[PDB]
Amino acid sequence: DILLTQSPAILSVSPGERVSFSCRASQSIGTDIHWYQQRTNGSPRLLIKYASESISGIPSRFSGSGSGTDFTLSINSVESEDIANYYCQQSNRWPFTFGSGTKLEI
Amino acid sequence: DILLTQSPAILSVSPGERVSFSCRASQSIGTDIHWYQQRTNGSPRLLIKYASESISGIPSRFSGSGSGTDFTLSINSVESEDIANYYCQQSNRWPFTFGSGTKLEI
Amino acid sequence: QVQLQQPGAELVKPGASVKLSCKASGYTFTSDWIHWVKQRPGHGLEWIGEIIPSYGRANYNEKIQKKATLTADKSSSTAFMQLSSLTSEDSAVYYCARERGDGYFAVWGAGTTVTVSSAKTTPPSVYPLAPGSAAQTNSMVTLGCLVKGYFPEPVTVTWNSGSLSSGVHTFPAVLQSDLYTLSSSVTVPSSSWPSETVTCNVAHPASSTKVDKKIVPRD
Amino acid sequence: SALHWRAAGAATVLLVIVLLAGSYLAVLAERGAPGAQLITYPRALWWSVETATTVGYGDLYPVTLWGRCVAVVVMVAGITSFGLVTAALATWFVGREQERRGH
Amino acid sequence: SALHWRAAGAATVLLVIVLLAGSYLAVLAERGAPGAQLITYPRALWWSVETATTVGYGDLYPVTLWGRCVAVVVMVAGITSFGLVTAALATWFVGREQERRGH
Ligand SMILES: CCCCCCCCCCCC(=O)OC[C@H](CO)OC(=O)CCCCCCCC
Ligand SMILES: CCCCCCCCCCCC(=O)OC[C@H](CO)OC(=O)CCCCCCCC
Ligand SMILES: CCCCCCCCCO
Ligand SMILES: CCCCCCCCCO
Ligand SMILES: [K+]
Ligand SMILES: [K+]
Ligand SMILES: [K+]
Ligand SMILES: [K+]
Ligand SMILES: [K+]
Repeated sequence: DILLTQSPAILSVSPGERVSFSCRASQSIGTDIHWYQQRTNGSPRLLIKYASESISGIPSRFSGSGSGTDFTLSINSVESEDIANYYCQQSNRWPFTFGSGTKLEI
Repeated sequence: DILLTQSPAILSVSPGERVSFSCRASQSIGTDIHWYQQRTNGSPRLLIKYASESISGIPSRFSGSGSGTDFTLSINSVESEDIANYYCQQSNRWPFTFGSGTKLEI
Repeated sequence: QVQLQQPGAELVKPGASVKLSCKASGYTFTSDWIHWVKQRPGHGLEWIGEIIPSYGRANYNEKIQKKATLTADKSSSTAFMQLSSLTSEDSAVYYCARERGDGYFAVWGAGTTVTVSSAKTTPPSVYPLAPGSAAQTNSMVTLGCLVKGYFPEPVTVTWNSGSLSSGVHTFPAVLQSDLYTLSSSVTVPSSSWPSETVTCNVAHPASSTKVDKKIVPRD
Repeated sequence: SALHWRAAGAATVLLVIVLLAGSYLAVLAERGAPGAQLITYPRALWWSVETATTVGYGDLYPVTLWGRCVAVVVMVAGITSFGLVTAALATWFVGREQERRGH
Repeated sequence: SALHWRAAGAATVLLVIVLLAGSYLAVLAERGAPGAQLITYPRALWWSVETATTVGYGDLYPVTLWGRCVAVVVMVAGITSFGLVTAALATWFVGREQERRGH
């Protein structure tokens, strides 16, 4: 089973600054990583698919990069609405697994 | 030759609690890992085959999981009869090898 | 429209079992898989299992104790998860999600909050929170509603049937003596109240109740 | 049209059906097996093609009994289908040579 | 029935025998070689099939001299057997075209 490590667990940034979330896979998974945003009391929401593919409806502010074992979710110019927990998830091997999540603080 | 690491060597748990034994392989061996139970003065007894497959006659209490290099043998609600030494064994590459064993203490 | 509909909550007595449902709408394909994910309060997402409606095959997370059994009804486009012999460890929000067979969860349900307790269901008492006659106001005024004595979680609080969103704060519930209590805050221009009405709507899924409480100035 | 051409066309249609069915069945057979990679439809379709042509890069392959059975069906269908095209070409060539010889 | 059809059937039976024998012999040849993976019968049978069809994913393969010799026999048997099916199909097509031409 693939272990997804998201560290650090909390990211503190100032308004308008660029932030990057990290997700490291225990083994090479190509670009089979997806990112979700979950705000307080809300359900997860897909942000990026297959490491870098945009999702319609998501602010251009969000982007993703990486392949193999190292992945990054980046937010250009963070704002209040971005405050939430962010999780990565892999679909390269069965079973699908989730990272432990990173909280964005402003 | 594949090295199977079983750590810790001794696991202390309270009655009825869930316990998990670890077996880490030096290289990826898919799901070719098998678990054996050996009570004091007894011969080994097969508990789980191919990482998660049940063996007829073994209490549903026992289950296995994992693939690649990390494997786990779990006992749901431990009881006295479970006190024994537990060993993992791989059959992915020649020669077959055994882990060093983990003792269950209550 | 909502693609996956799940009941808001389920109260279950320890040892007993419950069947969660997830009604799906929108486009449906033979390659669709319905997944179930568990999330304990304050913790991460844990994959429980999946089922492919077009065939009825289900797979489960091998790392955890199997508490669920998945089934699906093609005619009603509904997926089900039977959780049995539950304990407090099983108390959590359970989400259903849809995967088009390509690896990611395009859409999620709102989740069903499952609480495993012996306590009894209790609808909440909603009281208004208006300033005292000695309270001075600025360009804004703060009102609210107290929701206490309910069980189990959760309750959804909205203002003016949801039309009033900005300036709203709903605090996390506090548990005491087998009953929850929370308050919600709303701030509007002082010149707009009470000329323009302000009412809080409180929904308690577990008791199938939803009540309104208009916020008017004190006598 | 002649039999060999009809058979070739039919073989092509049948192969396409097997590739699509094989891809669906492969995912069905492989999900649930820890470590399996043939678990999403787009890449399973790609796997079915490189298997039917017998290319087998090794980027994807089945690890379960039923997935492997599905694989054998895909292999045989591809091999037989392409072989049938060869047989049809030979028939076409043989006929043309007979004519060219005035036989 | 005609020769080509009898030969095809026979080839199929012989191939099945070679796959089974090859699987048994492969395990026999490979156990004893440090690092070898073609060492249990179920996966050795799977290996024999992906070798006979010449797919060769690379998930399994022989590392010893005798295992490789067994492998070559399996390869040749598969290639020749499927090739024979192609030859039988061509014969069937040729015969049908001759008739269709009233020759
Ligand atoms: C001596 C001659 C060879 C005999 C081989 C044994 C009989 C074949 C299968 C037994 C299945 C089982 O109980 O095991 C399935 C296995 C479970 O761990 O996983 C597997 O995935 C092994 C699959 C082998 C696929 C073969 C495909 C052939 C078209
Ligand atoms: C110049 C032309 C090529 C000549 C090659 C040498 C002759 C062939 C084999 C010698 C065996 C030996 O003493 O070595 C076996 C080796 C031992 O380490 O292991 C091996 O597994 C190598 C096996 C090679 C398999 C070839 C199969 C052909 C059907
Ligand atoms: C061609 C083999 C039958 C189709 C696959 C069935 C899989 C059932 C679930 O394991
Ligand atoms: C086809 C080659 C002979 C069969 C394998 C013999 C192995 C003997 C032990 O090494
Ligand atoms: K190959
Ligand atoms: K290869
Ligand atoms: K390879
Ligand atoms: K490789
Ligand atoms: K090949």
